[PDB]
Parts: sequence; C-alpha cells; structure tokens
Amino acid sequence: LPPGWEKAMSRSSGRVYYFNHITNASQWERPSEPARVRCSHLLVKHSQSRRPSSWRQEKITRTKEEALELINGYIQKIKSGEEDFESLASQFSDCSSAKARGDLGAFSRGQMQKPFEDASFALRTGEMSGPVFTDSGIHIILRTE
Ligand SMILES: O=C1[C@@H]2C[C@@H]3C[C@H]1C[C@@](O)(C3)C2
Ligand SMILES: [Cl-]
Repeated sequence: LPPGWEKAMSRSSGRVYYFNHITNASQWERPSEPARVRCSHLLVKHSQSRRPSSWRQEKITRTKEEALELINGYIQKIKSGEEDFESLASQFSDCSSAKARGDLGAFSRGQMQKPFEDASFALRTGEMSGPVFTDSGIHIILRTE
C-alpha cells in the first residue's frame, strides 16, 4: 500500500475501506517524492489556535471540538458535490488565503508546519485530506500540483 495507508472495516456497513494516517483521508477503493507541491487549504480556527483571530472573526471562541464538527461538515459537502472546496474555502476559511480560494502556492519541505507539510506531500495530485491538526487550527488540504 502507498505511503501511510491501512485497511480498515466500516462499523456501520462492514465493508472494507482504506485509511491514511498521515492525511486522515479515507476512501472505499484500494489506494493508487517531488521537490515541491502546490496546495490549497480551508482552515477552521478555535480558541486554542496559536492566533485565535481571523478576517472572519476578531475573537475566535469556538471549541476545538466545534471546529472539528465544522471541518467534518465541510468535508461531507465537498465529497457529495453539493459544494466546491474553493467555494467553501473562500467563504469560511479562517486563513487570509481564503481570498485566493485557499491557494497557498507551491512549497518545499521545511517551510510549513509539520503535520501540514506531511499531509501535503503524502496526498496524490488532486487528492484531498481529512481533518489535519496544527497549531493554527484544523485544515482540509487539497493538493493541486
Ligand atoms: O494555517 C496555516 C498557517 C499559514 C500557512 C498555511 C497553514 C500552514 C502554515 O504552516 C502556513 C501556517
Ligand atoms: Cl501524484
């Protein structure tokens, strides 16, 4: 299996699925390094974020658990296609990159927060992460290049 993937069993349905413990991605099909990657993200901050402030909210007060619930809901909408990642990033990301549809540009290893970097470089081109935790908050990461 590709880097960081394991087999798991669905608790509701009993069907086998696959889980990546670096990106927190999960998918039903069996899963299919560069100097740099290009990613977008959607950040949901919380009261324990290193800077609990954003363009959306001068004082961010939501709990870490409430932030995770928001992230999980956004992931549901992106995967069902009801909403686009770029649309939700522009509207709801607590990062200044919201105004760029969440795009962060290209980057190398040794520039970004470690959990963010590890998830970014473990994603395949076009693939989206599950919830990724850093000192800034909780992220959904989309690798675009
Ligand atoms: O929320 C974030 C902060 C700003 C940039 C995007 C993401 C990860 C990072 O390391 C770089 C810290
Ligand atoms: Cl790839």
